Amino acid sequence: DQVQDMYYLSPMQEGMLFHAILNPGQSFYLEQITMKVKGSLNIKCLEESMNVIMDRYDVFRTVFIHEKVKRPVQVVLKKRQFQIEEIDLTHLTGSEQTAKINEYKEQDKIRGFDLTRDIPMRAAIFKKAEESFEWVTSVHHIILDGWCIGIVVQDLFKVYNALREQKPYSLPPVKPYKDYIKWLEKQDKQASLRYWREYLEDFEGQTTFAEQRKKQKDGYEPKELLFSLPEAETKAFTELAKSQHTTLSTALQAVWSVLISRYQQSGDLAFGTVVSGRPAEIKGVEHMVGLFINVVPRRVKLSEGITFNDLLKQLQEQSLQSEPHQYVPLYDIQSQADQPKLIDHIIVFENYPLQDENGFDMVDVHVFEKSNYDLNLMASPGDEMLIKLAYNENVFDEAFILRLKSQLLTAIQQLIQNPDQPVSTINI
Repeated sequence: DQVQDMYYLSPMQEGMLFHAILNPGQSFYLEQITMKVKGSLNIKCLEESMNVIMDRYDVFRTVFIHEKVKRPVQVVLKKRQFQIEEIDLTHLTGSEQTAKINEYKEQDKIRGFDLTRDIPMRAAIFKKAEESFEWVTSVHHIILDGWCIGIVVQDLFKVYNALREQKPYSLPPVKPYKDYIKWLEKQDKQASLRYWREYLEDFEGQTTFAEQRKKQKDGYEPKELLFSLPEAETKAFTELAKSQHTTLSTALQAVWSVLISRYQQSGDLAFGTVVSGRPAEIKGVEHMVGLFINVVPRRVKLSEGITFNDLLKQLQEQSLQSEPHQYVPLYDIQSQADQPKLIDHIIVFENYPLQDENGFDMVDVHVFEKSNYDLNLMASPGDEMLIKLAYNENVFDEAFILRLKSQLLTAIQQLIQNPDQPVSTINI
């Protein structure tokens, strides 16, 4: 009587559940969002607003069963009451407060979620002063990928603002995540594996930036280099992508391909790309909340004389052909190449980052996610395109990451100016 529905997991959900169970305490698939709040936040109203969201999106009411079943299932419960943990730190010094919040975050990363019982999202709000809070939200990506949180946040603050202004509100209908599970039933899984097998046919593997990789200190030492593409170049880069009927994300991947081709002295190269995973065939798939995005390999072939606009065309065409097959987990993709480390770095172009009316201001919005690659090129749109190189400094020197920034900037400039010359003529 408490169960609304039950259905199988997507292949990607199944993979996450498998590794989540096998690796407790390691922060797998956990996203931690920290918002510093200055103003008259009403936590009771925020909690009421979040419970409307719980009712709206089935994934928040979902738990998972793996024991004593032939195959894992996800169970949608009819009603789950969400509670924000309120913690009063107003009796502590600023130093004591920061230590308490860091303590919470580190224990929360280790705690993770019991996916057979917990709501796979939690929130704690720390009161530091009268109108001063820190809001830490944790979520598991088996119910909600990182590009979905903006959808939920928009709904959350529409409801909050309506209750604050004491006026009626509505939210538009949304299709249930089960509709995506139903679409997966109609897909030929062996045909999708064959797509990836043929795409990666005869690829010889690649250690990216092999001559720059250190092998000394143990573990991951996370560092980042942030920089912006100047406005004039950003405008021209955007106009170029549009004029070739492609996206900024594809254009950035094309620039990176040129850079990698030089370091690898090769015209056959690969890197990971985060793809949307939302099949256009599915009605209103744009507005669904759940797990969709995936890291898939991009394999780029640079022939003699190939131009930037040629590359844009190559990549844009492959994006379209890959769309029906983006649900295949990378483990299964890379098994079709007999190459467990086919890719070793990724490009992530996030159109609406969380980092980038309510009675309060949000400041220093920060997102934590476990890093799985020693190098990550991350970009987001803006008047100046935002670019971040997030890397493992135990593997790559800061000076090398600074060189990559320099080369990326001059490559973008040169490719904008001569998109119809061979990319081999660019100087890096």
